[PDB]
Amino acid sequence: KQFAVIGLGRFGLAVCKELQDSGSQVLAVDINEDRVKEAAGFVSQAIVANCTHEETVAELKLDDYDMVMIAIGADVNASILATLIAKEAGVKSVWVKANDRFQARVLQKIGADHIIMPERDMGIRVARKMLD
Amino acid sequence: KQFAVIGLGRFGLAVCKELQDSGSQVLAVDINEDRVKEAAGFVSQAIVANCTHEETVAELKLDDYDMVMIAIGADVNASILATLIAKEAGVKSVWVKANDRFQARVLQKIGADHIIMPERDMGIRVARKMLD
Amino acid sequence: KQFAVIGLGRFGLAVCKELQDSGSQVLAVDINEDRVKEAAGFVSQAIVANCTHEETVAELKLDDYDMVMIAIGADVNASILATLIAKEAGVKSVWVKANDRFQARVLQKIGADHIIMPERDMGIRVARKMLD
Amino acid sequence: KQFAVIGLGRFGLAVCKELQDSGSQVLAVDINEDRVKEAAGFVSQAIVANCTHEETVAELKLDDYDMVMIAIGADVNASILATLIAKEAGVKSVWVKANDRFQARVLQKIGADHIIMPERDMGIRVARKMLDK
Amino acid sequence: KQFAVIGLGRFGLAVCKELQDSGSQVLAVDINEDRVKEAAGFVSQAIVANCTHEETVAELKLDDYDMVMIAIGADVNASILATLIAKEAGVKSVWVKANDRFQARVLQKIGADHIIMPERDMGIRVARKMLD
Amino acid sequence: KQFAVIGLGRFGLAVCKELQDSGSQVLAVDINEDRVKEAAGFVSQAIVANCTHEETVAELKLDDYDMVMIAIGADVNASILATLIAKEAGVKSVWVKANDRFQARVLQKIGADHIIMPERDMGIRVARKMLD
Amino acid sequence: KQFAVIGLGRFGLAVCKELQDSGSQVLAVDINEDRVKEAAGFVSQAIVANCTHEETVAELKLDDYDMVMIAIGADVNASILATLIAKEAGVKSVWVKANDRFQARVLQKIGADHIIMPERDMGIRVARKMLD
Amino acid sequence: KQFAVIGLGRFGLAVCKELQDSGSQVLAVDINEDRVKEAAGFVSQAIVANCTHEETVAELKLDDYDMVMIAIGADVNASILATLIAKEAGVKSVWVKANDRFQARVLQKIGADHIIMPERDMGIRVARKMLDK
Ligand SMILES: Nc1ncnc2c1ncn2[C@@H]1O[C@H](COP(=O)(O)OP(=O)(O)O)[C@@H](O)[C@H]1O
Ligand SMILES: Nc1ncnc2c1ncn2[C@@H]1O[C@H](COP(=O)(O)OP(=O)(O)O)[C@@H](O)[C@H]1O
Ligand SMILES: Nc1ncnc2c1ncn2[C@@H]1O[C@H](COP(=O)(O)OP(=O)(O)O)[C@@H](O)[C@H]1O
Ligand SMILES: Nc1ncnc2c1ncn2[C@@H]1O[C@H](COP(=O)(O)OP(=O)(O)O)[C@@H](O)[C@H]1O
Ligand SMILES: Nc1ncnc2c1ncn2[C@@H]1O[C@H](COP(=O)(O)OP(=O)(O)O)[C@@H](O)[C@H]1O
Ligand SMILES: Nc1ncnc2c1ncn2[C@@H]1O[C@H](COP(=O)(O)OP(=O)(O)O)[C@@H](O)[C@H]1O
Ligand SMILES: Nc1ncnc2c1ncn2[C@@H]1O[C@H](COP(=O)(O)OP(=O)(O)O)[C@@H](O)[C@H]1O
Ligand SMILES: Nc1ncnc2c1ncn2[C@@H]1O[C@H](COP(=O)(O)OP(=O)(O)O)[C@@H](O)[C@H]1O
Ligand SMILES: [Mg+2]
Ligand SMILES: [Mg+2]
Ligand SMILES: [Mg+2]
Ligand SMILES: [Mg+2]
Ligand SMILES: [Mg+2]
Ligand SMILES: [Mg+2]
Ligand SMILES: [Mg+2]
Ligand SMILES: [Mg+2]
Repeated sequence: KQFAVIGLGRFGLAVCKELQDSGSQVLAVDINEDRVKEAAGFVSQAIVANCTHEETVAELKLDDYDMVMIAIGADVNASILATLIAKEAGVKSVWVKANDRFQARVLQKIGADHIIMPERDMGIRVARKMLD
Repeated sequence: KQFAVIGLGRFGLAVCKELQDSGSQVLAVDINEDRVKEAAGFVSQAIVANCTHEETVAELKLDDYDMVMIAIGADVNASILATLIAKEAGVKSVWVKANDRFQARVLQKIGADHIIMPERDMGIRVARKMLD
Repeated sequence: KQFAVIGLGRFGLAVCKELQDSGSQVLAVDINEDRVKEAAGFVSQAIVANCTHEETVAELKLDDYDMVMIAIGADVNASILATLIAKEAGVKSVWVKANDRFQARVLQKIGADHIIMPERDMGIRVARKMLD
Repeated sequence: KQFAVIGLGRFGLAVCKELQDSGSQVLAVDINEDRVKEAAGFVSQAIVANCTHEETVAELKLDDYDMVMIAIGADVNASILATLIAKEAGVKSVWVKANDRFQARVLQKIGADHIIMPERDMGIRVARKMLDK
Repeated sequence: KQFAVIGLGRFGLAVCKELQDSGSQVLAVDINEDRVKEAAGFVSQAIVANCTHEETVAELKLDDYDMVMIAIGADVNASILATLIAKEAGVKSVWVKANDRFQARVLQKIGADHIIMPERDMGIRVARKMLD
Repeated sequence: KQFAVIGLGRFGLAVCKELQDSGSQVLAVDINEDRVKEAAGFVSQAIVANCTHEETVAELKLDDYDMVMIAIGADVNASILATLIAKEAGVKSVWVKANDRFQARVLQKIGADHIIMPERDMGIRVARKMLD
Repeated sequence: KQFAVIGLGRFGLAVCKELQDSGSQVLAVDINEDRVKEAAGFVSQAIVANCTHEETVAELKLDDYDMVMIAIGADVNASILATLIAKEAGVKSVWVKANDRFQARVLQKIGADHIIMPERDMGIRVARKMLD
Repeated sequence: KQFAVIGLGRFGLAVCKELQDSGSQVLAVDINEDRVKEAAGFVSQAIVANCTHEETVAELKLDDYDMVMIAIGADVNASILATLIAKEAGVKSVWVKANDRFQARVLQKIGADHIIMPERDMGIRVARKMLDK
């Protein structure tokens, strides 16, 4: 029912668009004000914040959210540190988007419940679409 | 049951791996010899070729393959050129991976039959997966 | 007659100077404010704008003008994007300068109405001039 | 009608293709062998040579040719040097392609009879086509 | 006194040369072979290995060593992965070199016992030397 | 005591913060205005200047300061140039940060009094620290 | 007695300084204002002008000057064009500095009386000083 | 007399040709094999080597040659490193080419014996020659 999306790039904005269209509460958070404004029309609440900051994550009651999506791709350290801070905050399920295999390995060892690699996973999906 | 995959990045090798795992015969083509070498381990046949060159595509006989997947991600110019050359060669079905919506619309004008945007499509898929 | 010329390099400023000398009112658009300044001296109206942006092109009201000339030479990606946005804007006639045969074919697929290859067309003209 | 084209670029090939179709003899010269092979099937004679080499220009006997077209654009210094050597060789009329206004100013002082600026010249022609279309 | 040093850059080789001069057993591990050859003259044992490989770290048997120094600076992700792999292997104390504050905070969160930032720490020590 | 620190990277700002915390007046000089602003909060006086410029250094009056620390790390040419200009300006004690053994020897020839290698010296220090 | 120097780079300024020491009138002219100010204290008259401008060269009566030195190095086209304009200006003796062998070929044919190639010419003398 | 010239640009190849034309044996060293091949035509021995590397310079035995000319122009870092390594090797006389006054002063501190500025010294000579003195 209630979801949080951290990082509002192309991937995260798509997650927010689908989640809200399905009829759920989505807290969209991105350090960049332009993307938060872009996603403000779609999501229930759009907040400009740095999720690498521990006190900001404490203030945003992410432990109350059923699922938290971390969609930071460019800076691997940002995604790893956001995952660590979210896990320390008490978030039970953390979904993290990873662009590289080393990042996926690190995130798996940290404790992310779901690691999403968009290029490989769509590779498999479109291969299955081509087969049938 | 014969497919051609152009570009052997994370998406292209994932489509090849899945297509060859499902029994189909894949021709992997890329300009980077390292990725052609790593794909040649499992693909039916792997070729180091430039797919933006008209005569090279004629040598590859891409018109024989029922589906041609173009997975050139970083070089949008190369992706557009490869789609144009494949369409003018006589390929019935051309699937193209596009990074952004503008490239997707240009590819729609070119004649690409299926256009895959990995980030947005994974956003939609992951949102549906988290919903239920 | 109202004309819009996008890109003010050697070809774009030559088309504007000819169009305005012939008594026509031309709009000169370029991202380089330096080149917009020379045009503003003799051009009915000169604007510093990015013509690959959909909202910017909507602001320019290019659909009012009879013909839109896109003279972006070095950046082929910008030329393709500008032609696509102009066609999507709703301009009746688009003339695009293309420095490559492949770019010309892509622009034909996009929807450009007249495509000028200055080097090849000038070569044909010079050959005809020497013959006669 | 006997012509010579030096520099088989995009501009150079366009001149070579149009000249042969009418039925005039064309000599195509380019330093790069690959471009010479491209015009080999579109000209009377295609020769790989360096046209800034003074002795080579003498061997080609460019003074026999009615018109010579120098179509070197990327290196401004070669086009200026080739123009001077062609003029010293005794060629009556030399047509030179200039990409920049600074290059065209030098070529006028050098003695080129016709300076072609494809971007500026096609800009005027295209605008006149827009006027009456 | 038995030590292990991972990464044989300028910093790592300096820790290996001081440790060997003081008379203690040092294991020098580096992915690059010629740096291993450079350090082989000093250390008791120099091994060319990849320390982001779990099985390789298991074969190296690092839990015997009193202290393990991870001195990988250029790629932050490799340093984080090696640190967490060594922690999972059962190393009692892990000392990690960090070049950035983001890397240092990530390493602090993942469980590094000592984080060394050579620029900041040497800055403090040099200022103290200047004072007296 | 008055100290001048040139270059405000990780090493230079650490020396300034340590020097100023002990009651000494520090002059912080850098070409990057962002780091000069960051240092200006706690540094007695901060100046945006190019210290390879010999006329600029005369304006800074570096001859007055007891010790001049040059902490230019990435630009080695700027490091030797600043050391040379400081020596020619009549500075009694010049401390220079060097990133390589070859740069250190050139700085010794120039006239630097103390040369600090952050990676090598901190490596020796941590090697001693683990032993004891 | 009376000389003119066009271009006040490192080479041109060196000519002006030595010419003044022998008690000769020198007209130092350069497009860049800063370089003219440097030679203002070393020449009889220092003028900021563009010597590529034909009318400007007409005003600066260079035909009265015994020798004119063109010392433009970076832009090959300016030195060639300035040399020609000086020839129509009536300058009997024109000395031109050339940095490349191809430029020295053009300058010889256009009529430069003396072509100076500082690297090649200094190469010959330094060898002679080494021999004796 | 045996000379060593490091760097085979315009200045370096001009010094080698004059030193070999005067009957002396020159060792031309450069990292660019293309320029080493050009010098190998007339110099006694030409070697492709990196002269900022201590072991490489020890292999060249530069201490044998009485004069070593370092003619690295664009890379000031390489010029300074080569001067330092040649001086440490034990070369009695090191001549270095410098582009600016700051590089020249650094090379003076390094230990270069003669420092040549091509532009400034050529300007001085051109002034003297125009003065006809
Ligand atoms: N510390 C952070 N806190 C919150 N959002 C962040 C943080 N760091 C980056 N982001 C956001 O995550 C988004 C994902 O970035 P990225 O994957 O590079 O998408 P894009 O390639 O479109 O920029 C960025 O737009 C950025 O604004
Ligand atoms: N003209 C071309 N012809 C064939 N393959 C190409 C061409 N241009 C790029 N490629 C390949 O397409 C692959 C996908 O590109 P890229 O997205 O950069 O890789 P990744 O998916 O790893 O990010 C690259 O590995 C590249 O080698
Ligand atoms: N997105 C854009 N919108 C408008 N003008 C553009 C855009 N991108 C490039 N231009 C301009 O279009 C012109 C293309 O000409 P170009 O070939 O770059 O220069 P020239 O013809 O002078 O050699 C330039 O003035 C360039 O700045
Ligand atoms: N010295 C020379 N003699 C003869 N031909 C030359 C010489 N230098 C250049 N050329 C030719 O002139 C042609 C000009 O091509 P150009 O259009 O400038 O190349 P590009 O299309 O890469 O810009 C080149 O194809 C080149 O082969
Ligand atoms: N996966 C790995 N396993 C072991 N050693 C590694 C690994 N990755 C990098 N290294 C080593 O760590 C060292 C880090 O040194 P670095 O700080 O990069 O020195 P420099 O900055 O001079 O390159 C490198 O010498 C490299 O060989
Ligand atoms: N010529 C110069 N004059 C003054 N400061 C300089 C000069 N060149 C570089 N610096 C400064 O020295 C600082 C240290 O450089 P660098 O090592 O690149 O940064 P960091 O130490 O943060 O990695 C830089 O912040 C830079 O602004
Ligand atoms: N058209 C011109 N008229 C006068 N002086 C010029 C002109 N073009 C260049 N110069 C000057 O000629 C000098 C030659 O400098 P040059 O060696 O080309 O460049 P740099 O100063 O970067 O070394 C410069 O001081 C430059 O300002
Ligand atoms: N580390 C090095 N060891 C030996 N030779 C070098 C080194 N670095 C540069 N050189 C050579 O010094 C020569 C000086 O060339 P440069 O001055 O850049 O070109 P030019 O002399 O044509 O202006 C270059 O040809 C280069 O190959
Ligand atoms: Mg994104
Ligand atoms: Mg990919
Ligand atoms: Mg143009
Ligand atoms: Mg061409
Ligand atoms: Mg290192
Ligand atoms: Mg630093
Ligand atoms: Mg200069
Ligand atoms: Mg040189």
